[PDB]
Amino acid sequence: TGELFFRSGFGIGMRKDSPWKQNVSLSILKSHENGFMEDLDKTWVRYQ
Amino acid sequence: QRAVMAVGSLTINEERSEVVDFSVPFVETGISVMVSRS
Amino acid sequence: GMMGELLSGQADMIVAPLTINNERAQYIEFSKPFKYQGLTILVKKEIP
Ligand SMILES: Cc1sc2nc(COc3ccc(F)cc3)cc(=O)n2c1[C@@H]1C[C@H]1CO
Ligand SMILES: *[C@@H]1O[C@H](CO)[C@@H](O)[C@H](O)[C@H]1NC(C)=O
Repeated sequence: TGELFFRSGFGIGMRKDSPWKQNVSLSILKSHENGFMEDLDKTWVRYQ
Repeated sequence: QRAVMAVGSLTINEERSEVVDFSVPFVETGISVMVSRS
Repeated sequence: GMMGELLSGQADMIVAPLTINNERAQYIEFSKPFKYQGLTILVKKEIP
């Protein structure tokens, strides 16, 4: 019930000295724009 | 190197992220179509 | 919790449904969000 409040998305926790920033951001963008996220949603949302 | 900060409607894309950085998005959008009823 | 474990060296990469807050961002870097969601109120079903 009700409406969404304090709408904030999730994220991947990292560290300031970790050199895996771009290599993870590009993977996330690939998953988003290549339908991987859509497939995961379809396989994990709207069960009934 | 002709400016510092760019403000506008620039969707985050891989083909643009390798030459310029981006901050945390504040507005969510996407791709959609609009069809009339009658 | 998870942020303390990461800061203590027991972990390096955080992959979990963790929200984004200013205090968390001041110490732990967050990648691109997965989905945009908010907070809602849960109420048990009431019989008619
Ligand atoms: C305000 C808005 S509008 C907004 N939209 C989204 C939608 O999903 C994405 C996914 C990838 C991306 F590159 C950009 C957006 C997420 C999100 O967290 N937000 C936010 C909170 C503040 C930002 C934290 O990341
Ligand atoms: C991914 O591999 C390493 C580790 O992060 C990084 O130095 C490299 O630049 C990345 N690859 C590309 C193509 O950016």
